[PDB]
Amino acid sequence: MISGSVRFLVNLESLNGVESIGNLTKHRTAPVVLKTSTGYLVRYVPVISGEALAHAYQASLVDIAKKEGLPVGSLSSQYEFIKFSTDEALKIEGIKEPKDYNDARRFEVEVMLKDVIADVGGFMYAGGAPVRRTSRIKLGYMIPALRGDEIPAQLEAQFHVRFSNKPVAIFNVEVSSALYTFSFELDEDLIAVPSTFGEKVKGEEELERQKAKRVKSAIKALYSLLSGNFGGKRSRFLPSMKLMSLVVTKTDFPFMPEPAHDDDYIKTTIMRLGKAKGVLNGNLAKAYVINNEGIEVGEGVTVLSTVEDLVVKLEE
Amino acid sequence: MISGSVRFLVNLESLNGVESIGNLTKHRTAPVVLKTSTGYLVRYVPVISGEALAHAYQASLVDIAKKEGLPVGSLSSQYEFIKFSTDEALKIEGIKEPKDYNDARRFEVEVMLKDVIADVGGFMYAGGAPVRRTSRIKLGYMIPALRGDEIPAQLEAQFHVRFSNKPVAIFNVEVSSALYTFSFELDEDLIAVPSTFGEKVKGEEELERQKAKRVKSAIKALYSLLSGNFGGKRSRFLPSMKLMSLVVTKTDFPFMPEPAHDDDYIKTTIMRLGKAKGVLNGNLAKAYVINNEGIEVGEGVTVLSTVEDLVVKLEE
Amino acid sequence: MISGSVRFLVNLESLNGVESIGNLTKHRTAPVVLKTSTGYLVRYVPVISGEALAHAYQASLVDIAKKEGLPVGSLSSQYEFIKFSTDEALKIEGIKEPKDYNDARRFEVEVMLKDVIADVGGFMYAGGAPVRRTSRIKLGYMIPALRGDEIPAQLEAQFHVRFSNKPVAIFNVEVSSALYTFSFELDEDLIAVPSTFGEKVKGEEELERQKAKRVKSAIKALYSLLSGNFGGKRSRFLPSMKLMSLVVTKTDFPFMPEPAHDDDYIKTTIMRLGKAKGVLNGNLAKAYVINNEGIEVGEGVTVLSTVEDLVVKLEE
DNA sequence: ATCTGGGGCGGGTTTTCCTCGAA
RNA sequence: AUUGAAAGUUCUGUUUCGAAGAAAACCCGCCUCAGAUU
Repeated sequence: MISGSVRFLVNLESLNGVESIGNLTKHRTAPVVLKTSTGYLVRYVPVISGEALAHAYQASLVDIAKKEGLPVGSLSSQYEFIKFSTDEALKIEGIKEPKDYNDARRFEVEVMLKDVIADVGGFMYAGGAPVRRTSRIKLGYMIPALRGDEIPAQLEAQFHVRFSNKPVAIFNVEVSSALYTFSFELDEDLIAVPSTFGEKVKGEEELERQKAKRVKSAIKALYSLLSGNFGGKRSRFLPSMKLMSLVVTKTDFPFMPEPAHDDDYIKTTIMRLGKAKGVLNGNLAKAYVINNEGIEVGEGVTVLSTVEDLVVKLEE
Repeated sequence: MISGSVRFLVNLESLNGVESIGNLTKHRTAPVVLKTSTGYLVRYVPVISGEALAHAYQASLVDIAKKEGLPVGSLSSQYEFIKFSTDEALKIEGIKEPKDYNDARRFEVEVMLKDVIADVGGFMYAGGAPVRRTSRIKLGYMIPALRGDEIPAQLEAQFHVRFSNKPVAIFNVEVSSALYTFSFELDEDLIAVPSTFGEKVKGEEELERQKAKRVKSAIKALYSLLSGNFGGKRSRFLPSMKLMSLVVTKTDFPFMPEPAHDDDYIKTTIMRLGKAKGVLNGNLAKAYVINNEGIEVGEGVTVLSTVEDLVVKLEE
Repeated sequence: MISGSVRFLVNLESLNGVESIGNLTKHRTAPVVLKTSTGYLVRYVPVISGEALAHAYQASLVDIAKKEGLPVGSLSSQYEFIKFSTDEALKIEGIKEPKDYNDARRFEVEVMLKDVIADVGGFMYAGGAPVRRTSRIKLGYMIPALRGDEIPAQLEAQFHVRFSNKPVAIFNVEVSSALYTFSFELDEDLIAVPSTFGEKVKGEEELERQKAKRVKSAIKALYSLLSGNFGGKRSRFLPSMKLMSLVVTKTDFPFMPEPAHDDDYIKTTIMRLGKAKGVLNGNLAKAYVINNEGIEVGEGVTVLSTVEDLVVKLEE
C-alpha cells in the first residue's frame, strides 16, 4: 500500500466547471467548515472534482499499457471509460454475459484479461447477474488549505470578446487561484487478483504471469498526477503549477497520513508511522519526503529532490 | 468497561447514503431538536448511520483475528455478516439447530468456538428455541455538534457527467462538511463468557484458554474506528478527516461520559467520574484525554499525543 | 417521601417499540390534548412506557443488592421479574402457598425475606388466598414538554440493508428526537414493613435488622433512572442524552410537585411546598434543584451541580 | 468617451435485494 | 334528604436480540475590447 499527501500551488486557473448561467461559465465551489480563534465558520471555496483526476490517471495508464504491450480493451482504446457498464459495451467488446452467480467468476476473469483498465480501476455490470469490482486507487476532491484564519484562495470573473466585421460575441469566464492540496491511496497487493469468490478457472495463470508488469505499469502511472498533467480547458487557460511539499509512505497495513492543512504534518505522520507498525504488527514501513518550502521534517527519513526519483524508488 | 466520546472534523465527503430519486444521490439526514437563545427548534441535519461503524469495526476484527490465529467462521471469512441467524447459515457452517431450552448453552458455546465475530459482536438465532447474545460493543449515530444557535454543517449537490463519443450520462451527488461527534461503549468483562443460564458443558475450558487473546484483539480493533476508516464511496470521494478532541474512560461500573456538544465536556466528565466512583463504590476509574482545540481540561489527568498511544495503554 | 420531576433532551433515539408492519419497526405513540392560544388541539406524540423505566430500575436494584449482601430471589437473579405470580415461580423458589386468610400474613413475610425486589416493587399472587402488595416506587410515561403551541418532537423513518453476495434483506426503523419529561415518587417510610394486617410472626426482627441497608440501596438505585440508562436498541442506536432541569422534594406528608411542562415549574412548586408545610402540620420539608438551562428559580434554594451530589445528600 | 456585440449543442442514470421468531 | 340511605374492578409485567445503498463515470471542444485624440 502506497499512500501520500501533496501540496500544489496554482495561479490564474480554471480546471473545472459546473454549468453556465446566461453567458457566464461557472467554476466549481463547495462549502467547508473552518476553525478560527472565534470559533467555527462556514465558507464557500473553489474546488476541483475527484473525477477530473481519475480520468487523467486512467488515460496515462492506457497510454503506458499500450506502449509496453499489455492488453487494452476496445472501447477503452479510445478514451471512453464506460468499461463494461451496459450490454452494448459487452456486445462491442465481444464478451458473453454471466449466466448465473456460479459462473460469475468466469466472466470477471475474461473481462479482467481483455482490458487492463477494468482491472486496476474496477467496474460494475448490471444485469440479471450483477458483478462488481471496487477500484484499486482512491482519490478525493482538491481543496485549498484550511489553515489559519484566512483561506488563501480567490475567485473572480473575466470578460472576453469574439472579434467580427459584421456585428449583429461576449462571454464571461471564471478564474481562480489557490494553494491546493490532496491525498491519494493505491494498494498494489491486490492488482491482477480476482475479487470474486469461487473455484479456480483457466486463464488465471496468465494473470499470475502478468502481475509484475501490471503492478509496474500502475505504479508508473502515478507520475501523471504527481507531475501536474490533468484538468480541462488547458488550451487557452494553461495554469502555472508548482510543487511545495509531498509525503509518501509504503507499508503493509492500512494507514493514512495527515492532511496537508497544517504546516506541521510531515512530522506527525512520521512519528505515527512507527507506533502504528508496532501496534498492528507490521513488517515494512518506509516514508519519502519532498520539501521545498522549508518546514519541519523530522529525522530518519529520506529526502529526495524531484518527483521522478520517487517513482524509481517505488518501482525498485 | 471502556467508554468514550470523540469529536471529528470532516470536509467534502459523502459517507452514508439512502434511496435515490431521479438522477440524484441522497445523503442520510435526520431531525434534531436544538436549544437556542430564544427557545427550542427543530432542524434537519446530515447524519452517518450507526451500522456503517459496526461493519467497519467487525471487518477490522475479522482481519486481525484471522491474522492472529483465532477461529473465524466460513461466511464471515467473506464479509457477509448474516451470522448464524437463518437456517442456511447453519447448514453451510455445519451446526445442528437446538432442540429444547436445555440445549441452548451447547449451541451458544459451539457457535462461539467457531466465530470470534459471533462472540464480540453478539448474534441472534430465531426458531423453536430462540437464542440471543447482546453485543459487547455499542455505537450510535454520528451527529454534528449541537452547540449554540448555528449548527456547523452544510449539505450541497454537485454535477457530474459521463463523457462519450456517440451522444444519445449525467448524475448529481450530495456532498457535506461538518464537525462530527459520537460516543462509543465496550465491555471486556463479558467476552468469552456464555450468556444463557444452564449447566457447564464441555469445551468451555478452551473458551477460558483463549479469553486473553480475544480481549486483546477486540481492544485492538477500535483503532480502525478511531483512525477514520469507514463509510462508503471512498474510491472517488476520499474525505479529509482530523481529530479535535477525545475522552476515554476505563471503569468497573456503569458510566457514560458527557456528549461532545458543549465546549467543556472534558472537565465536566472528569468531575463527574471523580464522584461516581465513591457513589457506587468501585475500585478502578481511569481517564485519558486528547486535546487539539485547546478547550478546558482540568488538572492531574493524562495527556496523550495520538490514538496509537491510547490503544497501547489500554492494551497494557 | 421523595418526589421529583425531571427534564431530558434526547436526539436520534429509539428506546421503545411496538408491533411492526412489513419491514418497518415502529415507535410508540399516544394522543395528547394541548391547550393553544386558539383552543384545545389533539396531537399524536411519541411516548415511552413506564414499565421500561421500572424494569431498568429493578435491574439496577438487583445488581446493587447482590453486590452489597442482601438476599435476592432465585429467578430474579437472572433478570426475569415474574416475582411470585404463578405457581411455577413458587415451586422454583421453594415456598408454600397460603391456606386461608389467617395465614396470609406469614406468606408475605417469607417472600419479603427472600427477595429485595418483591419488597421494593411489590407483587401479586392470584389464587385461593390473594396476597396483594402495592409497589413502593411509582412511575409514568415520558411525554415531551407541552410548552407553547409548537411541541418539540419529531419522528422519522430510516432505511437499512443487509449486505450479501448472492441476493435472493431491507428494513426500515423509526428514529425520534424530542425534549422529554417525567415525574417519579418513592416513599421510603414503608420499605421493609409488612403491608398486610394480622398478628405478629417470627422473622420480622430480621426484617427490622436490615431496614437501613434496604432503604439505602433503594435510594442508590435511582442513580440509574437519573443518569439515563433504560430502554432498548442501545447496541446500534446509542442515544445522546443530557440533563437540563430537575426538582426533588423530601417531605413527611403527601406531595406531588408540578409537571415539568412550563418554563416556570420550579418557583411554583417551591412556593406550593412552603405553604403546604404550614397547612398540613408537617415537620420536615426540603427541596433540591438542578438547573442547567438558566431559567428562573427563586430565592432560598439549594443548587446542585450534578446528580452524584443529589444522591449523596439524599442518602445522608 | 463617443459602438457594438451580451452564446450557441449532445447528453437530465442502470441492478440487487422490500424481514426473519418466540411468545 | 327522593326505591332514597351504605361501597374503588384493585394489586403484579421491557417488544428484546442482529444487519455497510455498495460498486462504475471529465462539463468540454472555438473566440482579442479593438480601433482617433497635446
